[PDB]
Amino acid sequence: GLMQFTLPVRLCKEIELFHFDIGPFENMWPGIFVYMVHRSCGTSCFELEKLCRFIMSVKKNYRRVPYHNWKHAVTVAHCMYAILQNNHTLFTDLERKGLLIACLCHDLDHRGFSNSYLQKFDHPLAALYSTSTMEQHHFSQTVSILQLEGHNIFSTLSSSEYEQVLEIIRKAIIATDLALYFGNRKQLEEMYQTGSLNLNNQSHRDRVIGLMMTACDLCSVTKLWPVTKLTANDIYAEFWAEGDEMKKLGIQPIPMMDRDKKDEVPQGQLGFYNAVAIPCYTTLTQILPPTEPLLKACRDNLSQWEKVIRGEE
Ligand SMILES: Cc1nc2c(N3CCCC3)cc(Cl)nn2c1C
Ligand SMILES: [Mg+2]
Ligand SMILES: [Zn+2]
Repeated sequence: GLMQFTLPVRLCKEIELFHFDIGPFENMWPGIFVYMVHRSCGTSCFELEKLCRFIMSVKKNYRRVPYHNWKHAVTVAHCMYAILQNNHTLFTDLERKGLLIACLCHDLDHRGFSNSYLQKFDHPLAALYSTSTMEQHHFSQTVSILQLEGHNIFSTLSSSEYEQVLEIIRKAIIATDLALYFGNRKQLEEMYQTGSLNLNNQSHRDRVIGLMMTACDLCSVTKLWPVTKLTANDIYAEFWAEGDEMKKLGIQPIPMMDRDKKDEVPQGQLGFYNAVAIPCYTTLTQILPPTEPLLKACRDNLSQWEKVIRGEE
């Protein structure tokens, strides 16, 4: 009951910042996450014994893939923590509870392949879920782990609070399907620019939580350049594997996923920052002003990719 998780001084300080890297010590990530829940939500949102057993089951159900791994899960959860801490009063007791869990769980049991690859390979998951294939599977894995004995961290909620939190987590996880991001952001642009945007409108909150999830999910583009650059390796290692598997199915993969076209990476980062990242953190900063650091870091790293092309690194 009186057991405050504390971190070494540098982490204690650095963790509050958007650009925090959680480090190479796997065995500290669970304590980083519990620390984040306690400061975000309260020391009493969750029975500690249930929380810990949930975290270790979630961890076990992430695979040893180069990017879509347990490190990713905790990285996206920490970005959500930074957003929630710099916007204290805008979110309910339940949204704070559900969104960190949503982020930790958001890529559960990912195999390192796009929804696109499942559809062309004709994976059973693509017959069970026609759109947002992996994302419906991720949510489905969350519920499975929540129903393991001694793993219901939401046990103390009412019947209707429990249903509310599982619906926050479902929409939060579906929103990480980047196919849905584009429309979601355009609608948020329009609504904020005409003044229609209203945070008491539940369907408007949903869109804003949706955009936060894209932002946290893409947060590797908002790090110090050496972190961004080294994560890009892990990211491309999956794409090139998936490209290999597309070729095995007798299909030329998009150049992004083609490991013969490594030369084109810097320009592909350009495309991505201009088409996806900058628009994402631009619209997010308009809706949620204290998140500007994400936009500024994203801009700084775009500038760093421009420099790679110009042969200045
Ligand atoms: C975080 C991040 N995500 C991507 C990404 N995708 C998002 C998921 C599907 C495509 C594409 C590219 Cl080219 N870079 N990139 C980065 C840096
Ligand atoms: Mg995903
Ligand atoms: Zn993700």
